Order: sequence, then C-alpha cells, then structure tokens
Amino acid sequence: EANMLSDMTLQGIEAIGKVYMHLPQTDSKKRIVITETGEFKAIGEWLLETDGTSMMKVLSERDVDPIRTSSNDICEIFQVLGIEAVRKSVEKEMNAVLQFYGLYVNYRHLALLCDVMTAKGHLMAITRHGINRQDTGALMRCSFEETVDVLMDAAAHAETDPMRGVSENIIMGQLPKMGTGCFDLLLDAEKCRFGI
Amino acid sequence: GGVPKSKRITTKYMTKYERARVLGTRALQIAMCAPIMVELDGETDPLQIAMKELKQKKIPIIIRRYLPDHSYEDWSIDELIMVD
Amino acid sequence: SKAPLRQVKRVQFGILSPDEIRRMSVTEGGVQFAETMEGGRPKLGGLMDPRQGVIDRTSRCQTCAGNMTECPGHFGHIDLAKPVFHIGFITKTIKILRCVCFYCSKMLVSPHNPKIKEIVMKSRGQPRKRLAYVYDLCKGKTICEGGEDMDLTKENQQPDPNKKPGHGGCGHYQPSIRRTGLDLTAEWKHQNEDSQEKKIVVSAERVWEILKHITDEECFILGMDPKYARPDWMIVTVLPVPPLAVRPAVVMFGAAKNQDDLTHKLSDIIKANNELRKNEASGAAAHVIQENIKMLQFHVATLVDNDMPGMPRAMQKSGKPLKAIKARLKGKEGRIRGNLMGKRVDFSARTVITPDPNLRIDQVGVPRSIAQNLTFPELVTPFNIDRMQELV
Amino acid sequence: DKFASRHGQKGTCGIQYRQEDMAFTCEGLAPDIIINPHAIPSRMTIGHLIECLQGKLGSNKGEIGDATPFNDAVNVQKISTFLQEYGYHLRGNEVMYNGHTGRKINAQVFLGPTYYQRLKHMVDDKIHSRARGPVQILVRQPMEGRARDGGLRFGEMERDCQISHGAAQFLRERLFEVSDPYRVHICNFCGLIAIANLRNNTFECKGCKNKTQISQVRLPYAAKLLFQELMSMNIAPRLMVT
Amino acid sequence: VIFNRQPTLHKMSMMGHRVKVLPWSTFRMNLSCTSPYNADFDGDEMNLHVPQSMETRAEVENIHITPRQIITPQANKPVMGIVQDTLTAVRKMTKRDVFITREQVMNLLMFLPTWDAKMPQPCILKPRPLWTGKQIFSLIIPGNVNMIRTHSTHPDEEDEGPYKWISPGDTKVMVEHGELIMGILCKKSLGTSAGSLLHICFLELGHDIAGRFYGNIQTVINNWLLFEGHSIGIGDTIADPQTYNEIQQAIKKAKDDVINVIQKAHNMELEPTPGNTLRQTFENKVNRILNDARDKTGGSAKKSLTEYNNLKAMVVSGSKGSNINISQVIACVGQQNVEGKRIPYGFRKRTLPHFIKDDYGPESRGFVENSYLAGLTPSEFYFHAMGGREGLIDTAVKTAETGYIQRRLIKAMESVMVNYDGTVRNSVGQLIQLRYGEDGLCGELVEFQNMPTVKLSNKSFEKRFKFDWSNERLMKKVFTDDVIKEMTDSSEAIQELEAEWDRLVSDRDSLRQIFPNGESKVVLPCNLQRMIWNVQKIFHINKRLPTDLSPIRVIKGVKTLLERCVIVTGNDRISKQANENATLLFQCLIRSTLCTKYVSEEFRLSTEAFEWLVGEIETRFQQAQANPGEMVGALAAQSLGEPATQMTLNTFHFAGVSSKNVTLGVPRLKEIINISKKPKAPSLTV
Amino acid sequence: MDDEAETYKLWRIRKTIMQLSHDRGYLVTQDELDQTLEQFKEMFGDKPSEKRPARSDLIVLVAHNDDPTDQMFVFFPEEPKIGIKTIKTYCTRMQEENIHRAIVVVQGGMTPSAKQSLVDMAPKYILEQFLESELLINITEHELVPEHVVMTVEEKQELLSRYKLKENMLMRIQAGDPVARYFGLKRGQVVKIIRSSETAGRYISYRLVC
Amino acid sequence: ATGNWGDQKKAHQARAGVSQVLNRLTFASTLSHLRRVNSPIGRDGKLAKPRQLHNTLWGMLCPAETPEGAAVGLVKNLALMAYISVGSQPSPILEFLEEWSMENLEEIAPSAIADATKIFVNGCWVGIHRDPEQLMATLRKLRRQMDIIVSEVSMIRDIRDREIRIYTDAGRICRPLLIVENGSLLLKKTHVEM
RNA sequence: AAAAAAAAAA
Ligand SMILES: [Zn+2]
Ligand SMILES: [Zn+2]
Ligand SMILES: [Zn+2]
Repeated sequence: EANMLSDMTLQGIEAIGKVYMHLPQTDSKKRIVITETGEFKAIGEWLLETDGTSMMKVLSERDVDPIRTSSNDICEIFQVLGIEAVRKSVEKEMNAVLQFYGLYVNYRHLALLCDVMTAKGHLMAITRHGINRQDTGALMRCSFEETVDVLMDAAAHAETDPMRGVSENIIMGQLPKMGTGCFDLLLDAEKCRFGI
Repeated sequence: GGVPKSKRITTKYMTKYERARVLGTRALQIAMCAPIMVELDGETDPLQIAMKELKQKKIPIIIRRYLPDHSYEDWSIDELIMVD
Repeated sequence: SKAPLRQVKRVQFGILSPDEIRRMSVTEGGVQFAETMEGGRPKLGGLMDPRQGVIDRTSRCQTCAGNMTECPGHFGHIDLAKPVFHIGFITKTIKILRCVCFYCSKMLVSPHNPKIKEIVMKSRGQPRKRLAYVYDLCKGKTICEGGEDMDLTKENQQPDPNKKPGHGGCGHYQPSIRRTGLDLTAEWKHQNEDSQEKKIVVSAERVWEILKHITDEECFILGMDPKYARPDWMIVTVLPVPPLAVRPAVVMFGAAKNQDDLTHKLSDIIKANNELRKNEASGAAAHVIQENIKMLQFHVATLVDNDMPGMPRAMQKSGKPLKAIKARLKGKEGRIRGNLMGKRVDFSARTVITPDPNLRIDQVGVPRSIAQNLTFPELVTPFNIDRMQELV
Repeated sequence: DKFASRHGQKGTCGIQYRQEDMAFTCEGLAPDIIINPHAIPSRMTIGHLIECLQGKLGSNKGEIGDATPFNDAVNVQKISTFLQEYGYHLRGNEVMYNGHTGRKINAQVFLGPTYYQRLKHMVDDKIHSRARGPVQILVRQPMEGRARDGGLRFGEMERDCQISHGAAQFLRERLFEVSDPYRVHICNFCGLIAIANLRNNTFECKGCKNKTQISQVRLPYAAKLLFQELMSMNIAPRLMVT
Repeated sequence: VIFNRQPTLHKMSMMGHRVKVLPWSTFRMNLSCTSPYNADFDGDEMNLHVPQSMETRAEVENIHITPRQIITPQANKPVMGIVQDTLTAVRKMTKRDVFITREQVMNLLMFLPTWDAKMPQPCILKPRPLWTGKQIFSLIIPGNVNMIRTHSTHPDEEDEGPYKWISPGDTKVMVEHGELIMGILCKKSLGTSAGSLLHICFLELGHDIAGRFYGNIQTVINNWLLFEGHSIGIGDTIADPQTYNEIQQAIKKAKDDVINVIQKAHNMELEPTPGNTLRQTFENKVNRILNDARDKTGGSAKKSLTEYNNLKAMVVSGSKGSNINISQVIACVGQQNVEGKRIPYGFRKRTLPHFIKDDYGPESRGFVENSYLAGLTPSEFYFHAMGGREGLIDTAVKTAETGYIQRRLIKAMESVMVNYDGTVRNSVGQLIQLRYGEDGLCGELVEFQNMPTVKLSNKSFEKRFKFDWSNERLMKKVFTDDVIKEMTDSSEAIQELEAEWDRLVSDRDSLRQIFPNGESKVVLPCNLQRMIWNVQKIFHINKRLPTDLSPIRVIKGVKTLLERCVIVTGNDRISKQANENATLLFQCLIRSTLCTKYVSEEFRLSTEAFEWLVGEIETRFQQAQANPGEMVGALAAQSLGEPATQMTLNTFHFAGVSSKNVTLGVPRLKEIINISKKPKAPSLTV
Repeated sequence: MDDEAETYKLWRIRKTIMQLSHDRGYLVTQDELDQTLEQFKEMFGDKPSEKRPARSDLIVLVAHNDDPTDQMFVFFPEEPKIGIKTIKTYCTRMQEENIHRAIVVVQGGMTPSAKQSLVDMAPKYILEQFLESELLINITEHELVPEHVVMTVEEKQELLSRYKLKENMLMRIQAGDPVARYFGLKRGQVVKIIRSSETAGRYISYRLVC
Repeated sequence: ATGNWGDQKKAHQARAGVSQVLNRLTFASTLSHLRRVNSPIGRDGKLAKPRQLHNTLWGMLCPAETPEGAAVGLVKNLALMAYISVGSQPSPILEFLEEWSMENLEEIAPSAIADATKIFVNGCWVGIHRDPEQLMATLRKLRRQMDIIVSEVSMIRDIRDREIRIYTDAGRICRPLLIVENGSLLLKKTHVEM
C-alpha cells in the first residue's frame, strides 16, 4: 500500500513537477509566420511551462513541437542536442538574463564567451575543474586557483611552459606577446637618410 | 621564416597598437640625439617631432608582425598608411 | 657584469634529484648544526652559514662576495639518514604505487598492449591525462600476471624462435593501499605466500626501493619524464636548505634577537636528523627508531604543508599554526597573488577627489606637494638644455 | 574636508569662496555653506527641508524648534503659516543676487539655518605621495600605510583593465621596472641560479661545472623568491636561455 | 598621468590625464568623469600614477587618453555625459520662451575657446537685439551634425498629427548642419544613450573635437546658470489642495476596495486563478490593487505639477530621479515588500503587537497611505525600515560572488587574442573564432541600424523598391535630359535594373530566412542615413530640383563599394565565401538603402555627392574593422562582469504575476559559468 | 492501445532512419521520406503484436549514390537487452553479403560485453548502435541545431593550407555527440557548421571529431 | 585588553571582539558604543535571514542603526527605553505557586494532564493547574504590587496551547509600558502632580 | 620591525 501510494506513476514524467498552461502576451513566445501579403503575423498559441527537464519524454509525445521547445539545463542539452546547440542555448539564456534587467551587452562579447565555452568539444566550466584542466601553461593555471597543486603537477609531469601567455611574462618580467607587445620593431639601416 | 613582400597577407593599414610603440621608440631615439629627418618648427618635445616626421613616413622602423604559426612578416613605415 | 643578457624562451619544470641537490649546495658535508650563532661569528654547517648568503648591511657573502643587492642567496643541503615522504607528492605517489608492482616493481599491464599504445598516441604532449588514463586502466588490476610459459594451451606446438617476449609477472597479488595521514598501510585481500602477512605498514624506504627499480620506458608510458622527473626523487632523501634571502634575519633592536618560523623549523629538522642518526648508530630499539622516523616525517610534512587535515598541527611559540611554504604561495595575500600578481608600485599617489567644472575632461588638477614629491624622469636633450639646466 | 548633515547629506568641500564673490540676499545675508539640490530627491530627504523651514521659523521667532517624530502638533502648513507672519515667504524661499555681477537670480532659492556636522575624514590625514622609499627585507616591495610611507597597490583588476587596453609597456613598467627589478646569473645547461662573483668577474655553476656558459636574466624579485621557494619544495624550474 | 579609482569594474574606470597644477591638496577633474569612474565625491580616495618612461607616456597619449576612450565596446554607447545641474540648465536653456539679451550671450561668448570670432545675427533685431538658447548652443556644436530624436515628454499622438514638424510643446529635437534648430535637449539627446549628440559628434568629427565639445558645453552652461539659477524647496514638494483631496480619496477608495477583497475572500467568494493557489491569488490581487493605486496617485500628482516646479523639471531633465520619486514626495510611499512579498508575521499571526491577530488590512500589511511630506505612522515607519534594510542586505551579500565571478571570468579569457590574420586564438594558439564577433569588427564603431527590407508587405516592396521607367511624368520631373539621353543611348540598363530588383528580392528572402521573428533592428557600423544627410547638407542638395545622377552610375558605385569593402582577403573559394559571409548584412543594408529609387526620387543625390558618399563609406568601413593586436577576451569578460554589479536595482517593486520557480540574477550567470551542471530552476517551455 | 502506439513509433523511427540515410548521402527516394502513417500501415501493417509488421520484417538496406557497393543495413531487434548472440547473428549475416556498414536500433539496453565486441570488430565493419528513444526526434530539425556538413579530406587539406591550421589546434567536437552519431562521424573527420549570425548574416566554423 | 575571551594558549578557539577600545570621539559615539549588541554569526555568510531586521525588535533594539559593509544586520544598538534583565532567583515564585493552588508533577496521575495548563519556570516543567486565567491575574497582581515577584520576571500564558511560561533568567530585554484596563489608562493627573 | 585582533571610509 505504501509502495502504490508513494512510488508508482499513473501518468506523466517522474522528473517533472508543477506544470502550467498559459498564452504569451509578448511577441517572443508567439509563433511568427509570414502571411500571403508578406507581413509578419504573431499567433498567440497555447503553451506549457513545466518544472523539471526531461525532453526525451516530452518531445517524443504525440502533439509536442519538436523544433521550438528548448530547455534551461545546459548539460542535458549537451547529452541531447549537441555542443553548438549548447552554445546557442547559453547565448539565449545570457540574453534572457541581461534583458530581464534591461541591460544590453554587445553580441560579440557574448559570442566570444560562448565560443570559449565550446572550445574543447565538451562543457568546460569557469571553475578550478575546467580552467586548470586545460592544455595551457603552468602559470596560466597556478595563478588562478590551486597554485601548489598545479606547480607540483607540472614538476612531477615535467611540464614544459612555452611562455606564450601574458601573466607568464608578467611573472618573469619582460614584455609580453600581447596587445602592442605582439610584434618586434627593427631599425631600418637603409632608411637612415639625411638628417641633422 | 622570411615572408616575401608579395606573399604578405597581413593588413596594409597600421593600427594604433603599432602607432603608440613606433611613436614612443622613435621619440626615444630622437631623445638620444638621433638625426631628425624633417625640418624643425621650434618643437622641443620629441614626441611631437615623432608625429610630425611620421606624417611624411620617414621613420626607419621595421615592424615584425608575428603570425600564429611562428612566421613573421616585415612591414615598413611608408608601406603602411596613416589613419586616425 | 660581462654576461650576455638574453631573453629566456620557456620554463621546464621538474623534480630536483638528490644528487643534483647535493651538487647545488655550497655547504660541503651538509648542514649539521642547528645553532645559528657561535661566539659572535657565523658557524659553518649551521643555519646562519656565510656560504649561503649575507647577514646584515655591512657583511659580504662568502661565496659570491656581494651585498644584499648583489648576492641572490645560495642553497644548502641536509643529508637525512633515512628517507622520508614528501606529503604534497603523496597524492601523486599512490598514483604510481597503484600502477607499479609491490614486489618486482614492474608495470601491471604490459607496455606493448594496444590500449597502452592507443593512449600513448592519443595523449602525446599531455602527460597528466596519460597518467590519468594509465591509472584508469590499472584500477581493476589486482594480480601481477605474467610469464612466457603461461600461454601453453596448445598441443604439439613447435616453439617459435621469432616470438616476442611476454609479460613478467612475479605471481604476487598487489595490496590495497590505505592512508590516514602520513602513515601508509597495505592490505592483501587474497593471501600471498605464508612468509607475508595480510596487513603491513609501508615506510618511505620500501616505496623508495620500489620506485628506484623502475625502468625509464615504464616511466614514459606513466607520463613522467625520466630526465628531470624520475619517480624515486619525490621521496625526500636529501633536504634542500633555502638561503638567507628566503628566510631573513628579523632584527628587533640593533641585533637580530629572533629568527623567522622557517629557521626554527629547519632547526627542528636538524635536531630530528641528529637524534635519528644518534639513535640508529647506538643500536637502539625498533620502537625508538619508529618514533624518530614518525617525528622526522612530522617535521618534514609541517615544513611542507601545515594545512593537511587528519595531521597534527605544528605548534608555534605564540599560539599560532606554523606558516609553511604552501601558506606563503597559496592565498590572496600569498607570494603569487599578493606579491607577483599584485606587487606595489613606487611612483604613485592617492587622495580625496573634488569636482572642477572648468577643467576639460583630459586634464587633472594636481596638488603642489604631490607634484613636488612625484618626479618625471626626463632625458636631457640639446633642444631643452637651458631649461633643464635652470631646473637643476 | 568631509562634511555631513543630520539627514545623511554627506559630501566634501569642492571650493571656497569669499563674501564678495558669492550670492547674497536683499538683506545682504551671505550663507555659510551652499549645497546641491540634485542631492535632495535621490536621497529622499524632505525632513532636511522641514528642518530648514523650522530653523528659519525658530530663528525669526526666537524659539527652539521641536522635531519630535510622530507628532501631530508639528505640521508643514502650521510652520508655513507661522513663518508667513514674520515678513518672509511662506515656503521659505528668498530672492538673492549674483556675486560676480549683481544680477537677480531668475529662480527663487530656498535659504535657512540647518545643523551640519563635520567629519573626521580630513584630506590632511589622507593625502599620500611617494617617489622612492623603503623596500621590504623579504620581497623588496613598498611599505603599507601612510605612516610607513608605502606605495599604492597595483591590484589584480588594474592588470585586468590594462590587458583590456592591451598596452604591454605600462604593465612592464608597473610590475617589473618600478616594483622590484633584479638581475640573476643562470647556467645554460642547468637553468638554475648560478654563482656569480662580480669583483673578479667570475661565474661558476656548482653542479654543471660550468664556467663560461652563464647568462644574465632580469626578473622581478618576487619571481626569484618563488623560484627559490620551489627549489625548497624539490621542484626545479629550469630556465634555459638558448 | 594615469588616473584610477578603485574598485575598477571595467575598462573605462582608469583614464589618462594631463597635469594642471592647482594649489589645494585635492584632485580636481571634470564632472563627466563621475560616470565612468562611478565616483560620488563623498570621501572617495582615488589614485594617480606617473609613467617613468616616455614611450609609456606616448602609449598613454595614443591609447589611455580620455577622448580616445569615449565609446564603450560593451554596449556601443558613450560612458561620459552631461549630468546634474549642467543637464538641468541644458533642459531649461533650450526652451522656446528663453529670450536672452546681448549682454548675457556676450558673457557666454568667451567660454567657447573653439569659437571662430564670428558672432551670429540675433533672432530678434527690433526693437531690442535678443538671441535665444538654441542660437548660442549652435555655436557650441562644431562641424556637420544632423540629428533626430524626441524629448522624454513627447506625446505619442503628435507624430501622426499635422503638427509633427511644428511642435507647440517644442518636443521633437532636430539638429541640422551642426547648428541647433529645434527641440529641448535632455538625457536622451545629451546623455550616455546610443544615437545621442555625443555619439554622432564622436563618430563624425573625431576624438579630439568631441572631447573639446564636452568641455565647451559645461563652462557655458554653468555660466548661464549664474544668470538663471536652479533651486528645489519645500514648496516644490506641496501640490494643490484639490490634488491632495483627490489623492486621499483615491487612497481611501483603494483601502475600501482591498477591505471588500478581504471580505469576499473570507466569505468564500474568491475563485483561485490557475497556476497558483488561493493564497497567491489573494496576495497578487492585493498587490496589484495597491500598486495600481500608487501609480494612479503618482500620475495624478505629476500631472498637477506646474512648469515652475523644479522637481518635475529636474526629473524630466533626466539627470536624477524618476516618477516613483515624485510619487513618494507628493502622494504616497506605497507597499513595503520584503523579498517581493508581504511583511511576515513575526509574532503569532501579527506583524506587530499593536495590530490584531489574523488581520490582512493594509495598515498591518505594510502599505503606506501617507506621504513623506505628511509624515508616517510608527507602524508604517517600521515597515519602511523593513523595506530599507533589504536593499542594504542585497547590496552587501551578492557583491562577494559578483567579484568572484568577475575574477574567474577575467582569468579564463586572459589571453583570448586577435591575431594578424583576423582569427581569434587563445594562449596555446587554438582557434576560437575565424573573425572577432563573426564579422571581424570592433564593438566601439558599430551602432544600431533599422532594416527596411524585412517587415514590409510584398506590394509595398514592389511599389517602394522596384524602379520603373514607364512612368514618364515622374521620370521627367526627377531626372534631367542628359540622364535620359545617356540611358536611351545605352541598352543594358533595363536588365541591369531587373538584376538589381532580383538581388533585392534575394536579399529580402535571405533576411527573412536569417530573422524569423521579423527583427528589423541590426547592429552594424557606418550609419548610412546620417552620412547621406551629411552629403546632402554639405553639397546643398535640393530635393525639389531635378538631379544629374544616372541609376547605372549608382549601381556601378554600389558594386565598386561592395568589391572594395573586404574583410576576409584572398582569391580562394574559402576566402571569398568568408568574405560574403562576414559582409552579408552590410551588403543587404547597402543594397537596401543605396537603391536606384532612394537616391533619385527620395534623396536626390548628385554625382559629386555620390562619389564623396562612396569614399566616406569605404573609409568608415575600413576604420571600423577589428584591429590586429587587440585583446578581446578580457574585454569581453569585463564587459559582461560590469552588468553583474548592476542587477540589484530591480529588487524592489516585485510581486510576481506567475508562480513559476525561476532563478534570476547573480545565480543565473553563476550557473551558466559552471556549465549549469544542475539547473537551479529546471524548466521547459513546451 | 499498444498496437497503434507501437505502429506510430515504428513509423516515426523508420522516418527518422530514412532521413538519417538521406542526410548521409545515401540513395534515398522521396516517397520513403514522405511516407505517411497510413502509407506505413498499408505497406507493412498496423498490428505489431501479431507480426504485421514484424520487428525483423522492417529491415532497411540503403545504398550510396557515388559508390553503389557501399551500403548500410538497419536492424530492429525485438528484445530489450542485446547480447553477443544476436550481434554475432547480425555479423554472420553481415560477412555473407559483403557490406561494411550497419546500424542496430536497440530498445532497452545493449550489454558492455557487446560494447567491447563492437569496439574490437570496428576496423573491419562499422556497426553503430542507437537507442529507440533517441530516434523519435530528428536532431538536425531542431531550431537550436545549425547546419552540419560532412567534409572530405581534400577540402580539409585545402582548409589546412588556406588558414595555416593544424589539426590539434582546431575546434573540437566529441565523437559521442548526437550530431556526430547522426552523421556517423569518425575520429579525424572535420565537420563544417553553418549557423545564423545576428551581426553578419551567417557564419561558418569547422570542428574536429575526437 | 586583547579581547580574546578565553585562555591565552588556546585563544584560537576563543571569540574575538568582546572587549573593544572605547570610541572617544563624541559623547553620542561613546553612548552608542556603550549600548552595542554583537551577533555571534560571522561576517562571511551568504544567508540573509540572520541579517534581516526582525519584526520582534520593536522597542528592543534600534531599527535604523547598523554599520555598513559586511557587518550590516549583525551589529546593532539598544533602544532608548529598553532594559536588560539582571537575573533573579526563581525560588519564591515556585514556593508561592506550590502553596497557592498548584499540583506538582510527582503527585499527579499522567492521565490528568490534557485538561489542565502546564507551568514552566525557566524552561523547567514543574506541574499543572486547572485555572490559568485566575492564576495569571493573581501573578499580574503580585508583580504589580511589588510583593513577591519582581517586575523583571517575564511570564506568558499560551492560551491556545495551555501553557504557562515563567522566565527569571538573565539576558532578557524589556520595555516599561503603561497598564490599560476597561479602555482607560492607570496613569492619572494625580500621578502627573506627583 | 613582523604577526594577530578591533574600529572605520569608498
Ligand atoms: Zn652570495
Ligand atoms: Zn610483480
Ligand atoms: Zn648549471
């Protein structure tokens, strides 16, 4: 009795909690189509907002749109859709968060971040488990977090740091290959014409 | 890795990161009493002399632009065009 | 200085071998005395050795004959009688110890395996991921399987003179390795020969002998370069001694009455080593030698890392924990973040700002005392020789 | 110098003006202090205006004003009605004149006595400047605090925004040239710190037995202490120069 | 020297400055530095640094100087602007009734150092010589500046009426040929917003001219403010007694309405809405009633204020304040909310012991029925303390994780580098982007463009863009006889126009494919309408006179423009494919705006105007490219971490209309930074 | 209830498989792409309980356009858990028809012993596996998924020569990605991604399968 | 002098900041420092619930006096009328209770507790009584008449839960308030003349 | 002269 009261499911998805039915009032969740005159018409179709993400049991339903339905869970998009869809979903979520407060950031700064997010083909995080696991140098990784562990890993593995970053050259004190320091100036011997 | 002049695929327009360092290096060279290529109109701050001889593109500085494949292209001052 | 000033191109990390540590050190015979002052003069072989560096503003180095600004400091060495674990390398050491054999010191999976070759060509230039893949491959191995005559399942088979060599398995079960701090225990779930008991404690000497007899080829598949990073060099046998630049003499009033924490910790290291070498030479009991090894390992670990949980904290004289080298590096106020990332500038000023509407935006109003204190280092040119002459 | 009101109107003195160069009323009244109206609605201080009006009323009448909260006996309209009887405007506004020229101000201005409190954050206790001074006995960096004559802290976000500007020479100046420059001699084969006697001009590597292949490297002092500390941790940061 | 305020949250929080020696012991600078530095002059300690090498001084001059850093690459907007009483007197000085004498404009004349010593003829010549505010702001504006915006108090019905070009209220703001003509300026026109006067005077004149224009505004405006004056008082906080009676009656009616709502909820007559419970439905109804009453009373208070009320003029100047500030001054404070909810029952079913148990009326709820001018009851003053503590708590708590997120973001992209081939690479040289921002352009020199070939109907596309030669009456009144003889001598012009129409149809189809929701606003450099207006004004283009520009020359100029405006170079197929992939929106905008009908019937451009236009377009598209040698990763990290400090402003005035669990603000970006391993509020929009 | 839903999901899975074969460059007719549910009921049946159609009855053989002897099998086993016995049965069918490509659509699971079997039979015959739940939704038809194009080795060499690129410093994509499984991408191939850009119209990137 | 509240050798486990240097800048600063209350929660918690100013702080602590920074909502100042309980022995209240009518726990059946009202003295259950209203009125009379129970002793009649709680311990904070019966104050004009 | 603690300003 406790088993059939607390565990079994009559209908629905066990990973989905409260479900709401609503009509959108703005031209963002409406269906925008092209009429015969060439104008854009926004149709306010009925739509679902469910708490809990499992779209293997949602998109595979009888009357669910397989195209416009997305999710806010980035890892599940990675194990369902792909890494470029992860990039697009992260860009869309960042745009939604910035437009909730009305703050506008340019698309290029967001796209650079989102292409950094998909650099290795999987989901790297801006933490000590995604930055320190990169193929970068030792002073790239120790100067952010876990300095001693990265230093002993480089010492034990005899890791070669090729001095290509900026904080590496900041530590060792010469001009970094960065910004206006990414080139060398040479004196032209032939161009030394008449002077004073 | 000497890239030939006809093989150079970098831009022909000198950006401000090159402009600041070439102006500073040339004005420093004048500050150690280098010969001045153009006529002087009473200017005493060698940074101003560095601009007014950068206008006629008579500064003997070769810019060694570094490509990501560890190859370098040499661009002269008069080959590049002033823009601001 | 008639030395060529060139730009360094790359940094090669590695582990200092004890032969290299003995070769770097200017202290011939090792540091033997924990006393810093001996009758108003520095003592050779002590913690205030003149060969390591300078003492005060009027003294000179015994080695390079320089002042504070000229002498960079020269390292010493302490020859420990018995090797001890490096605690920070412990999290690496078991990663080799669970991959190499406990008895014949060979590899749990034979290096001509196609999976090993696929890992090697997959992880070229990535030694950490190579070691991770090796440890993932060797997590399920519990028996040192090997033998060239272990594949005799066929009947009337002529032996092949062009046959490759097979795996070398001493026929022994590799124990599970457990740890509760610095102590290392090995347990055999399956019983070996009757001369070996099921639960043993493994000292640093057994691990040193195990990692000593590993060939360079097995170290290469382990992702660990034998030229600079041999695995037997992680166990501290010769302890490096930092110079007086790393551990400065703190002056109180006229003369330096007290030293820093590192000098006192190295004094504890010297006293521990002297007590151990006195007890082992006297033919003392086994529990005395075990206690000496335990306290020497405790002093070595607290010299390295005093922030290890499950490990007794080092007691300073002022009711504080000891500040180790890890505390010097790791932290916001550490040597990386507070001294290399964020080192202070010289020519700077700071004051309270007030508005000025008639000034243009590309101008700042500067007080007279700040403009007198802060200086612009202008070069001398013939264009403005008279103006700089009247300025000076 | 930092001044403040009794309603949170903190600020600093932008400038000082003599009596002949600032605004005066028809009665020749030069105020002690002038403030910004734009600080009023954002801070939402109507009680400052009520305090000013009650101060004008109590100074014209000759009584100590009562500012007890949640009191129905004190009202803005009552103070206005009592202030109207003393020959002034009922909202406390006054007509002033220009100080430089003498012309009437087109917009009528609100004047009266309030209660202002000085603060201890004087500029004499906060001004600091430093060209060159003491360096630390460990890292050879400037001191901390004005009493020890220490320099400013070129923090992390300074490096962040200078990388955002992308000017490498200012970074090389602030983090190598004016903080802790040092010169070390390095063996080419070993890549570690070698012995260099500058008096007889001799160079010797104690492990590589190297006497000629010794190079000179300029570096920050804190990086040198990091390398020496790593050399204490059985780590070899071999810095080859070829 | 280098001038820096801590904490430095972005790129614009440290400038380069020129030293002027002043006697007193403080730092002195312009007021417009207060917006990028986030300074408040309330005890702000701030640092200055001196370069010790003169090549670094040259780097400060060429990079770190303030006028070269006017436009942020974060949101393509200015960061300094005209603020405070300078902006208030700009608003009060451009008014139509401001008639200013010869002596006062004479006083204002010497504070313009860029003036050419040519005084204008007065607007009024007899009987007394009088100038006006727009005539003397015209002298401040240099060069060729043309501009259309609107004031913040512009009615929406004025634009479709017959008075859209002649405003009785002087609301639409027009600038032609670098002299101010029409409208009153405000925060929209002289602020940090995109498309302002400051943005276009930076983009059209240069860094130094705009930076001098900034200083040329403020001295003249502050010297005119000595003549005019500006002052708020206790009389500005008091409205009409009829307005006060109306506000009190509206508040009493709202209290009676919420009492009736409580009564019908107690009588089992409140039907719960779907998506939420009866508790949430009742709370949402009460919050909506109180917020609507507060907004209605604030609107009634704002409408009843006169033009002499300096608080209303200061708010509509846009320098400080808003409408909710005016409502809290005059009408009422509103409902105090803790975490966007009701004041919690700290006692047993009571917020205070002075109320009754199980009371849901607005006195015990937290609604404030009195204004701050009238004074508060002690209970609602305690509820205002409840509300005001939460803002300080929200300021104090999240800023640790905000700074941690900023440091993590600036450490992860510390070496994302634009190289000399136009590609984007990290420290290890791994390719991230083939072009920066997928177009190879910098974020400073881009702006907002309206796209005309997206929203419109097919018949409007045919009657608006298809060039027809059959209408000979329009052909005669638009073109001169030389163009007719020139095109009748040729034969390929008809199929050339047909190919142009086919290219426009294909571009419209591609734009509809790219944008499915019909977004007609894009982010592109080189605003075409502004420079077409500029070459109209420079060359004195008459829009009621026939021109001598053949459409074949227009098509040849457009083709030469699109051939000479390259980003990805090379004759390879991959290089050409990347060239038309990077410049597709630019090609679409060029073909949509430089059509054969716009330049002939609408804009009526000449030949020399057309060649000046194509030269200007080529030059401005060349200089708007991304500079090889520019750090973009740390710039992106700072430009995303700067709004992370400004998402605490919308904490208050929240009730929630939907009972959906969603994470908003710091946590959202925090999770997207950890790859959102587990969504804080997992939701599907199906 | 079970028969109609089973027929509907079998028709949807068959349509997804046929679209996958069409996306891989194989010889795919238009009527099989546009096969309706009623067309599937007429051609194969509507009662999957009484073997109309059977799970082994629906077996799809498709050929390549350029190379007609390069073909793909699609297998639908009926059991939920796949052992090495049915894998070996498919293999013994697979050598005797001289074809190097097949995809088995599992229902519930497919064992790690058979995972190792499919690993060590890989460089003679390609035998990919797919879950029935993953094949109810076309991956490439989603609005978040841009255009993916498989690219040959000559165009890859042209891309490396034009941009001076090396393969280790390319953008990467994992081999376990559902997009890479949809196209059957192996390690070393480079996929071209064409996406819509709001600042330039469209953008083309290149990813390395690893 | 140091401020560490414990042993010198084991001061790492002791609280810091209990003893502070007195702020002699103004008289008001000295009075604010003499009436300061410090929360034991550390100044690094991301939880906002201890930092929220509670509804029960009416007249106990000052609502608009907190330092700015990370210590907001923790350091507070006392109200002008608030008074800290010194502490008193709970003995004679207990003897008065057991002599008046109260029935002890060790002399009653366990099945006769649900109808009666429990009595708690400093968190200690003592017994039950079946007339809580008359007992609470008698306790109020004895506290007002200053005979046995001092005015410092707090007492609660939980009517909905049938409990009586008596607190005599230190650490309590009280406000002196007027007494109202029958819609009228007990303070008269005779008290004003006195 | 170091370290710890407390009080603050932005
Ligand atoms: Zn020396
Ligand atoms: Zn073995
Ligand atoms: Zn050497």
